[PDB]
Amino acid sequence: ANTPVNYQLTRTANAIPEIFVGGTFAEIKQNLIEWLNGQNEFLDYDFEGSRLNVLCDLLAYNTLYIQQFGNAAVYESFMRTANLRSSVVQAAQDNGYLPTSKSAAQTEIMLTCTDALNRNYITIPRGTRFLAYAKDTSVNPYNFVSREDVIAIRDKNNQYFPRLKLAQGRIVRTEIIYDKLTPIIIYDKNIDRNQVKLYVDGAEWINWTRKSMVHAGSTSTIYYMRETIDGNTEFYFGEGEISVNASEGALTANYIGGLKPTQNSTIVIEYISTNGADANGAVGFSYADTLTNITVININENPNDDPDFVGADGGGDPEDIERIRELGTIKRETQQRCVTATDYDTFVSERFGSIIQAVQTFTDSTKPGYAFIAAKPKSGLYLTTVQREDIKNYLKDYNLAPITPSIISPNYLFIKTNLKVTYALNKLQESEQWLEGQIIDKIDRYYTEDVEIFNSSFAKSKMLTYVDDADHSVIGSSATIQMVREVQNFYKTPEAGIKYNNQIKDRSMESNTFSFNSGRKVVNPDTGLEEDVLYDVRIVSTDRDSKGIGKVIIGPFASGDVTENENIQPYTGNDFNKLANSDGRDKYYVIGEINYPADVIYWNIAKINLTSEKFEVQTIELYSDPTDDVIFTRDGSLIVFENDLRPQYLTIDLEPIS
Amino acid sequence: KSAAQTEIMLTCTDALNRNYITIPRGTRFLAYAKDTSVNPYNFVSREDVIA
Repeated sequence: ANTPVNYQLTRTANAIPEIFVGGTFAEIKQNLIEWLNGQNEFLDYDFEGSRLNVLCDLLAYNTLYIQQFGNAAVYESFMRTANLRSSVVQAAQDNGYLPTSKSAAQTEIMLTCTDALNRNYITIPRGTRFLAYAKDTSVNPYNFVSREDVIAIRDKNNQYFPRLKLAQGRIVRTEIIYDKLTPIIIYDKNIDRNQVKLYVDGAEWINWTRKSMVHAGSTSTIYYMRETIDGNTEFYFGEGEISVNASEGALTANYIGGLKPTQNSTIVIEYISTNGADANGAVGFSYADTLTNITVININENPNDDPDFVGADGGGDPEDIERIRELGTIKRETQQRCVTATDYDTFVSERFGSIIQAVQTFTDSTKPGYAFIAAKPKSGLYLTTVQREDIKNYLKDYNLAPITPSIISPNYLFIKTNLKVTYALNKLQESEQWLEGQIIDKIDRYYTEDVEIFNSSFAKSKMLTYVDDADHSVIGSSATIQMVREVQNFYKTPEAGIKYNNQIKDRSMESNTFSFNSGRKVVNPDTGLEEDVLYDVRIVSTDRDSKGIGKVIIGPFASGDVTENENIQPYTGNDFNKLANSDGRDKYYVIGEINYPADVIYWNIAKINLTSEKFEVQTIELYSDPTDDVIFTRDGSLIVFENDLRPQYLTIDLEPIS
Repeated sequence: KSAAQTEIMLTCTDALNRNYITIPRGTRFLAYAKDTSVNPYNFVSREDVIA
């Protein structure tokens, strides 16, 4: 049982050559005090004689003074032992992967605008800026600028919408005369290397490195980045044989490194510094820069709706040492082109790393040719379809040819909770309400501290610890969870059904109430025709049955709603839970069945023959209460904290106490 | 000399309609001495109180 051993594994989890380890001074002396002892020159001198002792005592002080220099450098010297972050990037940058500066809040708009000139084609030139208030705050909009040129066909009726996508900040372009001996610094903070583009005289060069990088451009066009230890970015390009080497495709051969400069190739670069990570979820937009003859009659948010979405994107801290540290090793491991699934993990982690807290690369053995991806928008659970499309194509750049990237947000276990938390009034002068605003931070803290990381077993209580930890003037804290999944088809279970991975109490399997259109007719004075009647139902589990099974009981039905079949009967069992309706309609059918041990849950509404369309809503939320304390996750099913988008899943009651 | 001391209850509507306002320690009130309104005698909230 557990782990038997033969002298197994190696050297803890990770190398500590540990001659380097800083020890306690006294011990350091204690070691060294021995050192001077046994020294052939004198075996006589007693060190515990306080006279020599303090003298030797001093040697250690310097020796300790000097050691942490010698030791820390090693931690520094070796990535993943590097304690300095600007260290970490260096080896990472060296490994062929860099962390980036905060990455502009980005979005798309379509806007319908009439040109006053009625020309066939207007362009939106790159660099028109728009304003967006951050969510719920109009005090200031966040400026953001047209990413690139875009033109639009004038539709007939003369009004036509262009569409374009938007990153946040201001276009900031600077020309520089290049010179042989000189650094090329941008001292700009809020810079992000991903929105950095430049022009040598004329044509654009790309840092090969995550811009294009496979095109006929022959690599003569190129340059690099680097991070000044200061925190500002300096430019770099390869000098001399800037292409691979020698003669290559040219018949004349000789040597070209470019950028002599003398004055040649005056370098003009163009970039956006940004306020980002603060701008996420900026919904209200403005058209903040006018053009000749173009007038936006409407700017309408979010083409191709998710439908659940927020304003902009992006931003970023930028920096985290933990996600960055090991990571580049995989990029150090992998080549540029992404090959391995985790190579697709780490590669995706490069670009939209600030978009994605966690990305799950996997194959679905069913569909080959598709790279199946489960990622965290980290602002939310759902990358807007353009993002999905966006990184996809960009990702798709690095990939095996027949392979296709396929990104889907996996299903998400939802933890539906009412919280009961007590505090002493007197104990806190601070505004009660804001306390709730406090805890509501510290709740996701645990998540971000834990749950999204591994998507392992989830501890309710352990979560409640930190929210307990919040005010310390909180007297007590309580909560109750309802494990919640969302369903895409009310009508038919997914083939495999649905499983909780987690034991639930019998009969504690619930669902959402929802109306149902019933063909029967309603008329009321002044109402007139009134279509027909519709009432609501919900999905009900019957009791546990022997062999841990249950049959899915449909919501209550009025008489004549469902054509009665000799096969299908009103379940009309004693047990099954029932909502209380004004109808008193007692017709209940089995639409399907479950078993509690397997946690697997199936039904089909084809069973009851009831028409899909006589239901109004396509998706229903799923309610259940796991009998077990902690929540287990397996695959693609992860508990997560999104309160803002889905507050009804998170509720907190506040108990004032004197 | 030991400050003239009293208690008040006062009914006050919060414009904000928050559940609990405090009266922070140190809000000052005026009281005319008996029969003389020429000057009130300032006096101050002794301590915080919430309602």
